[PDB]
Amino acid sequence: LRVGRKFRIGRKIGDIYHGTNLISGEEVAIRLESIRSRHPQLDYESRVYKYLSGGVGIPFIRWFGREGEYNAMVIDLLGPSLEDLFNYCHRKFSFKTVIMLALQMICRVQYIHGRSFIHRDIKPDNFLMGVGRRGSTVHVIDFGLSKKYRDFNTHRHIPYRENKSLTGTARYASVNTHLGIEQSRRDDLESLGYMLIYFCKGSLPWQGLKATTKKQKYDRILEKKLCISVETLCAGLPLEFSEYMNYCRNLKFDERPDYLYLARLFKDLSIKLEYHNDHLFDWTMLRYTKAMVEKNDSFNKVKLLAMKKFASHFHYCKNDDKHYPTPEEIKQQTVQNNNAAPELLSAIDK
Ligand SMILES: Nc1ncnc2c1ncn2[C@@H]1O[C@H](COP(=O)(O)OP(=O)(O)O)[C@@H](O)[C@H]1O
Repeated sequence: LRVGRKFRIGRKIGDIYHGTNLISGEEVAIRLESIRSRHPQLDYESRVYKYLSGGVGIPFIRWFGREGEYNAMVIDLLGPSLEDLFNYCHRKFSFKTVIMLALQMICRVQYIHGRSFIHRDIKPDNFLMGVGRRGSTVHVIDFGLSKKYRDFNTHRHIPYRENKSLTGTARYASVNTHLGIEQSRRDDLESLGYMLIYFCKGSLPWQGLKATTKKQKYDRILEKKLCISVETLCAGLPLEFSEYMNYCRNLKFDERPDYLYLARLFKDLSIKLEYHNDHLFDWTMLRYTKAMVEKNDSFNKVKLLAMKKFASHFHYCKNDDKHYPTPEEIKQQTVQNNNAAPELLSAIDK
């Protein structure tokens, strides 16, 4: 079970495994693919990782190639995905966490696009926090569906094309992806927009649909994405979220996104909400509070204490809201958070 010269395959995670550099003892991750795969992808994915190497929050690939009857890829060991953490937090994130996530993910996408690639599978499962002290950094994974959208030298954009079949995940797919249009930079950013809204509101209104065929499900999703107003979609969110969505839906096919303009939506908002970009995420504070306590109902209790102790960090979308709340309206929740409630309030101060 040796890979390259110095890496040993350990337990499954997991065709991805824990691994170990035998010289240094560093824990890594190791992805295997059979050379009898009908649809090889790992060599392509390795090569994209390698071309993207050096960008912030891009997993660093340590080794890749053929080993025995496997293609193998040795890469940084990362932590939980955003979908895992979303579940850990019972499927809603605070505005602060979504903002801090948005700021990092926009930079990740900007970096990838600046290397002439589009990801094409932007979704919560494909962003992981680092392990340990790197838990503060959002990383991007799974480049198997990525694609070069312009020439490396001339920056000549790939041609406008129609009739493409949907790839990959319908829930976060852009409207133009549903319509069969060649994906480009705008579509990565639109998907990231659906994620942000999903994180804030707890769901997207086209989840849980059923149909008689694959195509019919996709089209029922498309109709909701097309026919729902941005106001309904973004109900209860500060205006920045609908402006982000409106911006992505208006980008032309070959158009260079103004990434700084989009980052400024969230950075300017963070300042108005009095959030420091301190990488203190919802899970970080929930996990910490539970640690102190232990010295679904149980979670609700931990959460109540966390939101009391960290009253100015935990502001949530109210899904009954029909309007976009102002920052002052959102910050009223700090007062409510401190107004909640003996031996437990004592332990929390401690
Ligand atoms: N570099 C990495 N370090 C640690 N875990 C990873 C890494 N890359 C992917 N994972 C995790 O390994 C698990 C198995 O991944 P995989 O089965 O390929 O994803 P999926 O089940 O969505 O197809 C996932 O939970 C994913 O978050």
